[PDB]
Amino acid sequence: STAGKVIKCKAAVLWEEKKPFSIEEVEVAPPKAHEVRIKMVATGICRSDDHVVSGTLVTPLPVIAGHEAAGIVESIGEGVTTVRPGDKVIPLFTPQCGKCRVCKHPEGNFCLKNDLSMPRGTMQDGTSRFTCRGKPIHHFLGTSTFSQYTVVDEISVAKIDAASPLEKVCLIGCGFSTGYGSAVKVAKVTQGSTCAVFGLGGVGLSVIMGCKAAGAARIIGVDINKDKFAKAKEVGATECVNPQDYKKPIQEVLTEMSNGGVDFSFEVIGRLDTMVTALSCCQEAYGVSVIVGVPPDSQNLSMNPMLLLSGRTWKGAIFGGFKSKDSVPKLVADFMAKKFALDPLITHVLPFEKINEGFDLLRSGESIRTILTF
Amino acid sequence: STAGKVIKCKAAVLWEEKKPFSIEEVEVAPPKAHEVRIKMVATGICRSDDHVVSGTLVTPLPVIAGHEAAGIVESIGEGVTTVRPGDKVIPLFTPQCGKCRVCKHPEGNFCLKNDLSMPRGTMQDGTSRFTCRGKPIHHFLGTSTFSQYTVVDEISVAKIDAASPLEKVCLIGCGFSTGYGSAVKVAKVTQGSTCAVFGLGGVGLSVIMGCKAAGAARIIGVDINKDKFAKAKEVGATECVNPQDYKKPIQEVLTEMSNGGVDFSFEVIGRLDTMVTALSCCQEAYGVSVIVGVPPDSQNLSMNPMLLLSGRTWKGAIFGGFKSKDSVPKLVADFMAKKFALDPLITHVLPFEKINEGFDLLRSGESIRTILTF
Ligand SMILES: [Zn+2]
Ligand SMILES: [Zn+2]
Ligand SMILES: [Zn+2]
Ligand SMILES: [Zn+2]
Repeated sequence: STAGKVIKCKAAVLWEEKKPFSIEEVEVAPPKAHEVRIKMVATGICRSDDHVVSGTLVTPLPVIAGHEAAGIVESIGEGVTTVRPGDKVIPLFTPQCGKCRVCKHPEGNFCLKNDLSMPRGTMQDGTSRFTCRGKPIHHFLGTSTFSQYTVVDEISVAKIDAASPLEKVCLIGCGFSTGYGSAVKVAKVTQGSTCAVFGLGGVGLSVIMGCKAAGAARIIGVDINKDKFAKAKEVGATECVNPQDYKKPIQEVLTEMSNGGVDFSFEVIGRLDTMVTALSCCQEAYGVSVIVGVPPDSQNLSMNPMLLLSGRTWKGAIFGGFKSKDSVPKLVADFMAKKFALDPLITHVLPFEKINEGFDLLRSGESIRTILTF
Repeated sequence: STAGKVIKCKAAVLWEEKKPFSIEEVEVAPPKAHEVRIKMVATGICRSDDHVVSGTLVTPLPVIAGHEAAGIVESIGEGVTTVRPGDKVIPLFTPQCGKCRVCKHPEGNFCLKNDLSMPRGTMQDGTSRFTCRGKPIHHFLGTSTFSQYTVVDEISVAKIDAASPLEKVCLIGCGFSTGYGSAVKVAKVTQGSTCAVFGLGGVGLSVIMGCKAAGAARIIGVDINKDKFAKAKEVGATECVNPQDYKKPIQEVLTEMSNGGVDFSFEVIGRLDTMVTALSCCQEAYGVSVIVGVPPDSQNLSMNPMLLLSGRTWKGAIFGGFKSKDSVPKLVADFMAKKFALDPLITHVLPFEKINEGFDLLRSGESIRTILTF
């Protein structure tokens, strides 16, 4: 029906930095070899999408952003074996080629085919599948989910359970997996341990979820906005701390609370000060601190290497350390097995055409997560 | 014969910062409960001992320094079970009490009974076993090995193989274990991996030894002094790099050499610049960088947390991450089993009374290691 031909549909185009998204009629070309064309069903609004708007995540413009989504396969290009028309799917902003030294490494997941390190804003073949009135439009992280239809490389898509609620599991595309994996995969939280989570937005709640899944005995949420405490406790926080409530530095408060430091700490916020606070507040001999995000325009931080010499470990990761094509279907199956809940993370749902209102919600701090529906 | 009574012997006392060691007649009290009096046989001169002299490692003065040594047990206090008179022993500057949360942790080794974090310069009981003309003299890290006789807490001494050459195995007391463990225990170097070692002094050579023991396929020594290259290759370096030979930054040279980053890097030097270089030069997705030492007066370093967000791990450790009382006898047995050589690390041997000449050798860079013999 549409296979093999151009699809005319709507997409949200960002023509220039620091502008609202423009809803436009675009033409989406059919998939070439080893490409997959997908009809979007739902897409989440992530901070990283806002970083494109601000000019802080530098990627070629004009662009179709969006990287956290789920949809249904409309058609497949020549030689595609891992998905078929009609399959439910989640685009992978961190690809899993299976061939490169990172994909072949037991602990690596940042596949060398990614479009994040040096963004080209294209398909793997160096071209674009999008045009708006004959003007080419860039891809974003090989996903481009702010469109009714997108085309992705086979290495950037994963087949998921056909019974999945796509309006919920789209979170596995970025925010949930990123926080959850940071606990379960990167830190490797252990049973009965004490965890501290700095930032109680959607990613921080996902870290709490992971700490709970791993059986942490204490999970201390830290945030200056006390209206985030209720949800943090719902999803597994055992106590919450507001640093503004105190006369002493937060790392001291946490060190005293945990009888000499936490087992695992997580910095979600992206703030250089809490990155060092989170490191300092873990036990000096065996503590592990994980950086879950860094704003793309971050300056250097200043820290004393003596924090590490005692035996601390400091690490970061993309996409929760998950090998993406392997892990996403497993995470969906975990959701389908009722291992964890996704509803507490969803605070707003809007039709796709209201994408700008959704970004206002993001920017004001009012939403944990907004899902856009097609 | 001497058991139960004061021993008059010689020791090297540091009366004040920035002075030569003074050879003095001291009185060494007999061991109280759970203490061990040891006749020294050999002691190494370590950079950390020099840091006491400079005032950069702050510990109470006057003091008997020295922490890297081997000797024979002269007598034991009440209730001592782990050593007996006549046993060969190595004092442990990082104690292993066996009871604290760190000693009970599978990956911790910086026992909470250490005298490093907040030095008191005493025995565990808050007193000193040393006097010089009735003036009390401080202990150092619960060891104080720059004396013909010392008294240590039972938790700070390990029994070793009775056939051990003490003039060699004293290196297991600090320098060798610190570098070797950093590779084998902290980094956990894997077979066929590529390693980069920044600094080719005694500790760096020990890291190379560990990388070799673990079966690294490539071990790249990095140092601006090219006269250290010969020994680095003898002990396992596959190539050596002098950053002064290059027009481009060293991390780029290493990244290009290792086809996109090393598996493991080690900063030995203690320099804030190479700490960040060593981190940067490991593979961005799965690289591990280990800080093996930090000068005790180090200022803050400046680094971009984006280095970690891709998947790097940064860690440090004391005493090579070894639980000390467990590991030291195993390391001696490994030496007695001819698993590794210690001779390449020993460049100078002097009688104890020539301790000041040995520190001149250390300060000039002329020695890899000097051993002082009694
Ligand atoms: Zn790959
Ligand atoms: Zn995202
Ligand atoms: Zn202990
Ligand atoms: Zn030492």
